[PDB]
Amino acid sequence: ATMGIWTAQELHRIKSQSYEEDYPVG
Amino acid sequence: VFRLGNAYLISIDEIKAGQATGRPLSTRKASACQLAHDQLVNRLVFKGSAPHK
Amino acid sequence: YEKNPMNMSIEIPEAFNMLPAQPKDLHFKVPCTSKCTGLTIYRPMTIVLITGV
Amino acid sequence: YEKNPMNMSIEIPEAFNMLPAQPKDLHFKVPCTSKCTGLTIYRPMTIVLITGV
Amino acid sequence: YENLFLRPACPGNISDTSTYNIDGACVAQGDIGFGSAVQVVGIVDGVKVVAALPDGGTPYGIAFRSQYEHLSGKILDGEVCNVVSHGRVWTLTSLGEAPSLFSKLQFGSGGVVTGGSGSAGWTFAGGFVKHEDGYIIEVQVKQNAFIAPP
Amino acid sequence: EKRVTNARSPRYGEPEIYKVSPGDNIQPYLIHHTRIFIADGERVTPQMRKQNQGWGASVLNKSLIDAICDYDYC
Amino acid sequence: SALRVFPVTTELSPTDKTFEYMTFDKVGTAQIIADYTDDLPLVDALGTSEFGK
Amino acid sequence: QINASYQRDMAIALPGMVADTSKYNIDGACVVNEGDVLVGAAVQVVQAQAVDGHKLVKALTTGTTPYGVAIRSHWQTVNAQNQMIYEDGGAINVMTSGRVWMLSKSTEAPTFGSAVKLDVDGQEKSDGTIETTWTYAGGWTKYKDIQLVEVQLHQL
Amino acid sequence: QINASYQRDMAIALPGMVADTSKYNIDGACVVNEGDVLVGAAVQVVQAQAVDGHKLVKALTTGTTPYGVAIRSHWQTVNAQNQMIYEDGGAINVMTSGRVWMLSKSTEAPTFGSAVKLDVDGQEKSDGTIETTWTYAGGWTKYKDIQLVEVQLHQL
Amino acid sequence: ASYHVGSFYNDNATAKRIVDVIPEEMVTA
Amino acid sequence: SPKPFFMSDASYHVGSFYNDNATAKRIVDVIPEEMVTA
Repeated sequence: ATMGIWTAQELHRIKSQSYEEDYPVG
Repeated sequence: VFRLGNAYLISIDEIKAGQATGRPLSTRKASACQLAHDQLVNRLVFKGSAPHK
Repeated sequence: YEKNPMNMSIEIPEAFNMLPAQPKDLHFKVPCTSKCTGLTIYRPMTIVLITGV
Repeated sequence: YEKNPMNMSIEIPEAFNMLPAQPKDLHFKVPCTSKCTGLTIYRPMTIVLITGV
Repeated sequence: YENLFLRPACPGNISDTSTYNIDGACVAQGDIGFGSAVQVVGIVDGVKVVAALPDGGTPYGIAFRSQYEHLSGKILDGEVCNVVSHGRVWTLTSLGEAPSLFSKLQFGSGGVVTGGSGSAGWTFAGGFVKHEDGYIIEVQVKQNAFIAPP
Repeated sequence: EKRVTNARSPRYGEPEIYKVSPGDNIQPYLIHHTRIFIADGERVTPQMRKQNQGWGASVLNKSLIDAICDYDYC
Repeated sequence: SALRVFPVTTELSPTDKTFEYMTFDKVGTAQIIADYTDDLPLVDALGTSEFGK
Repeated sequence: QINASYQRDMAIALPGMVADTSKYNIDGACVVNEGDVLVGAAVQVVQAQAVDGHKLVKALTTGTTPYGVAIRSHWQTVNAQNQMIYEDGGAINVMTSGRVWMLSKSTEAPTFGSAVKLDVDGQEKSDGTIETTWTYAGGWTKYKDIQLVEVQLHQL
Repeated sequence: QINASYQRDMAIALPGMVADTSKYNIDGACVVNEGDVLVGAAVQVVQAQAVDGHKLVKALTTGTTPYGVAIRSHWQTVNAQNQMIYEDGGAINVMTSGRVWMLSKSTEAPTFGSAVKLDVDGQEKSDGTIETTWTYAGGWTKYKDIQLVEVQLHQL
Repeated sequence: ASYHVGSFYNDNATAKRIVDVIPEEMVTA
Repeated sequence: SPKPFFMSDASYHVGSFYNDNATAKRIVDVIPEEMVTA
């Protein structure tokens, strides 16, 4: 175990917007 | 996300040397770097780069 | 295409900047750096390319 | 042994310190230094070492 | 864009301000004179133990002149020592005439320059002056030039 | 350390916070601008001022220095 | 007696499934040097983590 | 009912660490291609772009010519198999000159100043098949179940 | 009416220009009275002073060993064909180590890591008769009616 | 020689004096 | 020229001149100290 001091999570970004699929009723 | 960079050299002789009219050599060489960065960004957008995915 | 920040965008987290000169024997050296990401497409169904024109 | 600064001593002429950082192209170098002498025994025969214990 | 020259041409000192390297974590066995080649006999705790060049050794560097570390006039046994591993430096020699420019030097016993017809190693840099009814030459030391025989 | 270039405040272009690193095996720390004052020497040409990081020059310039120096030789 | 011979804590949300903690370590050394030296040794840092259920 | 004080010593090296501050040279204009690179192993150059200038590097394989050694960095490296590596399509920090701590596969101390022979995987071995021009600089230590060696590199 | 916006790219290099900042070594010398030396072409040494080591240099000729490559600097003049040159009497800056853009007159891009062969006039040729220690660096570009190639220079 | 007068000004203290004694005393008056 | 790494700043020259010589001492200190004691 010779890792670094920062995990991948601490340098990660989550965009605060999600995309939902669309389905017109008719 | 990626990082970009370049550099330029200059000598005290050319710094001290004066000219008739025009922007100084230091200012022109500084503008060259900005132009290179902007053109590289445009090239990355419009042409890509295979090794860098 | 449809110009909309929700469809596609370019991110520039860091702007162009210059570092202090690092002297050598009789000359200097000035580096410049910046950051970018390239073009990212969130919804690839809102762009159409007509080729062969 | 007898604890007495007139019998044995350790000298620290210069304590630990950090020199100013020397910059390079995009990184820095920070050197450190200090001084020491070791153990000196002015008056022997005041210390007994029992070996083979 | 040029390299400045250095002022005093004494043996054991550096002659230019080009790229150089000084290995200052060393100790001496025996006595060493400024401007002589040295060899590495062993390593203890990250420290290199150096001695004057014998017959059959591979030179590692050249002793360097300092006015605080060596108050006697030469380097003494059990003293911390400066050694130049890369750069241009003035060396003691037994030669009589200057060799061809950029030739390959050869070291006799005691770390003195006596040959100019070597196969590989350090090279002559073009400086040749006179010291004490003897001469001083200018050598260009490179880091991996001489490789220890298996 | 920290430089402000905001257009609203005329205080742009000057460092807002400073690295101070005295030494004596204690941690270098940060000082806000409003508490400290910086003292400069003699004025120099602005192109030299930028390469000297907004800091003046020593009064002992080389003309004075070697004027002193040759006296001893005299 | 398991809940009384060992400590019990409450730093865990009921809806969590896993947890993680981190450890750190360092390396380095020092050397005896002369005045005109260029081969100062270096140091570094470390890190490691683990999980639970 | 008497007090006691204990002593412990730090380790000296770590895979991929620069040994000291000698005259060194780091190339950061390279990109990893076709796989991943382990920190502390030699790399080879496939091709260099004629106009762009970025070099393409990958892991050492038999019949190739070594170019440099990837070094440690807490920001550019990626954590995997309980160690730091360089992923595909990412900037890499190759070392072209200086003293570096490399992984080794041997069992005995080497001779100062001798030539370095590598294995087909880019890891040091006393009887490897790939011969180089780099040298051993004297350092020889061992981390926890990891053997390292201190190697001096010059330009190819 | 349709608005328009155009685009244009800059050149990569100039003859004799330093490529990057990777551990270079430039020294000053004096040009011998016989012949001019083109910036970006190899030079030879005819006599070095014994007191300090100042050198006199002139253009390369057959059956001689090169020393370095002339680079762009403050002191440099223009010839009849608008070629940038170093005059017979004056100072010259010569690079002995590092990457530099140097004149070429071949037709095909060279391969990375191979040796560089020069011609009698001191310019690159894929099949020249002069053997040198310098190495190709991979850069290959074309200024207006000018060919350039990037060379790694090792100290002699 | 020294056609860029800035170098002359920042090199020789005499020219420094001639150029800066008048205006600065002028304003401090 | 090579210098000791711990003392390799501008203080190695101007500091030495201020410390050793006395005329430089005067030229530096005569104005500020009387300046403020006024």
